[PDB]
Amino acid sequence: IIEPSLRQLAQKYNCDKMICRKCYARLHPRAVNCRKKKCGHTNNLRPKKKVK
Amino acid sequence: DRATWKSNYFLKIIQLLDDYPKCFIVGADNVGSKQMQQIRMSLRGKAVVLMGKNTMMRKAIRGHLENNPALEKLLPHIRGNVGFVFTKEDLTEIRDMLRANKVPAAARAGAIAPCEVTVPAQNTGLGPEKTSFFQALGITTKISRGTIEILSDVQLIKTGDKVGASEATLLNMLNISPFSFGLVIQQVFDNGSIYNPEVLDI
Amino acid sequence: MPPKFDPNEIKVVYLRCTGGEVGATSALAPKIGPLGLSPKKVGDDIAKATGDWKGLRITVKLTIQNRQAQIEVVPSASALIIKALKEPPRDRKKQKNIKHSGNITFDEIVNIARQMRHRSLARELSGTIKEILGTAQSVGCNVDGRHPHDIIDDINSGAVECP
Amino acid sequence: MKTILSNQTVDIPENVDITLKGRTVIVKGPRGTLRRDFNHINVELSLLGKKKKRLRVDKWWGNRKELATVRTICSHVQNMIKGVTLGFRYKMRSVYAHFPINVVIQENGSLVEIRNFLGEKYIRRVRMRPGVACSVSQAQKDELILEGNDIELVSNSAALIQQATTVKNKDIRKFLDGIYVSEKGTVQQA
RNA sequence: GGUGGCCAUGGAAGUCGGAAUCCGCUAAGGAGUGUGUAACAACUCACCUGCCGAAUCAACUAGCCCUGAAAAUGGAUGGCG
Ligand SMILES: [Mg+2]
Ligand SMILES: [Zn+2]
Repeated sequence: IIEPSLRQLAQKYNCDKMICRKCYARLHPRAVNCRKKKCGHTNNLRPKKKVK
Repeated sequence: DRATWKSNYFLKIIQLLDDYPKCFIVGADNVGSKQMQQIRMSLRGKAVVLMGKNTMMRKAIRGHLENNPALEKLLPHIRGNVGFVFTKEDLTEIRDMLRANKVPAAARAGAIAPCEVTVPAQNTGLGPEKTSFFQALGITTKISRGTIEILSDVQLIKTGDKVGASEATLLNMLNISPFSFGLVIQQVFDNGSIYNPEVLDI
Repeated sequence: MPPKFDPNEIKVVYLRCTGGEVGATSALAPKIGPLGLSPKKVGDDIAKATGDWKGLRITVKLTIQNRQAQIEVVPSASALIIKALKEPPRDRKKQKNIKHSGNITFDEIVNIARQMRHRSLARELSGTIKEILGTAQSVGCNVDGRHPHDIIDDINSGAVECP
Repeated sequence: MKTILSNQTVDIPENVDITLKGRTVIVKGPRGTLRRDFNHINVELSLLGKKKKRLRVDKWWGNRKELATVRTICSHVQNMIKGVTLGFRYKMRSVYAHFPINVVIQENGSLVEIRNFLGEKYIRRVRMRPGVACSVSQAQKDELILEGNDIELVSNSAALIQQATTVKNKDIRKFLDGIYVSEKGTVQQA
């Protein structure tokens, strides 16, 4: 259907990401602070939910 | 931890540098924790394997003891995953030979060393045609009933030449197992001597 | 086995645990023993007779596969004999006081215990196993009037008799 | 706190010739020539190394947030050397479940045409920046190769087509479709 | 590794949870940070190594700027700026 290494490529671009608990912005997996000025670089971060 | 224990490990290495004059420098680039549990008990009657870290550059402080000059030739070999195996009874090679067990093949691409690798003209035994690894390089092959054969032979890669990725994956599928001097031995020390594993020192 | 389903003298090992009487609630080995000419009932009820006569607290079970014969030996585990070195069995159904009773003293019986530990420990000559299997205690907790907390420190026996 | 001085030297190889017009470096080697101004960054570009061996950037009496600008110029220059000696080669692979992503280039690069993404009728067209030669690869099934010299021109063209193939109103945790940058490499390896 | 350790079996062999609970190989591996897996595995993290050459790390505290910060005729540091 979709080959494994090809899949975990697009996963790298769509899935493994931290997300701001404040402003829902999408960040890379090493993030400890957010980007946005609107939330205030919160650090209330949480992984993107892995689809079941 | 590691203010008194660090000063403890210094006392265990300085003891094996004086008590045991026979030193075996081994390299363990690939190893498992259960693998050494068996090597220490398959050589328990003879040897004592001592594994350390960067601090193995402490032979200076045993040489700083105003006593031993010849430990300066042990300087250029404390680098790249080096640990020591001191033994009392080691007479000569006769023990060093019985240590070489089943250890690296696996022939990675980008390697150089051992010798002129040959593939004797024997029936491979792989599945049907499967000749894309023979045809990409070029060797006369024929399909006898079922399996593949090689109806000629020459040396694939010579000494000093690089091994490509396709000619390395084909040697691992044929079960031919060259290109390795891993967890066996690197450089021996015995009474200020300089051994060299270009073949006289065994 | 290798190329085309060729058995050749079958002698294959498979290990199992959790021995009650035997089992037989429409359940045994399978996924390993259906394919391999072994049954689910006969080779199960024969696992009783050998894993019985006071084996009824959780055991380890190696069963050697000959053509359709299952050799049901009981290989002793390190903490299963120390459970069998207990004040001997209250089995099931009242026992009701579950499994942490714990005073059995195993003085020279751990010595026999660390003797019948076949080849498993890659061992220093019992100067340390007398503490390895002496520190794996939650039930017994020592020779008649002590704790295993203070046997870890000493030990004044067996060192030069085991080698 | 203002730091009195920070600097960093670039090791220019022997293939290339870098010659700075005050603050605008120009870099010419085998493949071509590149240029980049820096009349926003307020540093001293010296060419101290002789015969030609060192591009040395100073900053000077600057504080925390400008001392950071020292190395980012340093890297923008090595990327310029690595682009005119070897050249960048971004590879991107097409991923999909059912509808095959149907790529075809149309001038030399300069027009990447994508049919049948998620079955969509609307044919997506994507220009390339000047100097970027897009090309459909071989020795792989669903794979483009973007070549050129400017890392800046090549990698945003890659993003231009990576961002053109995005799904709307779906769970992109499941619908993992599109053309994604798979390998940031070079043209010649040496 | 001793190790399907013990409790718990509904599965917890390190890992829903808990009493815990230490040795061997030791270099170093917590009877385990987690990913998850019915459980493993597989992966990973502590811990320890291989490479590199000198400053690095953590918790607090305060100054300024940002977030918190949404109202209705257009709009007010007095204005320009
Ligand atoms: Mg919807
Ligand atoms: Zn945010």
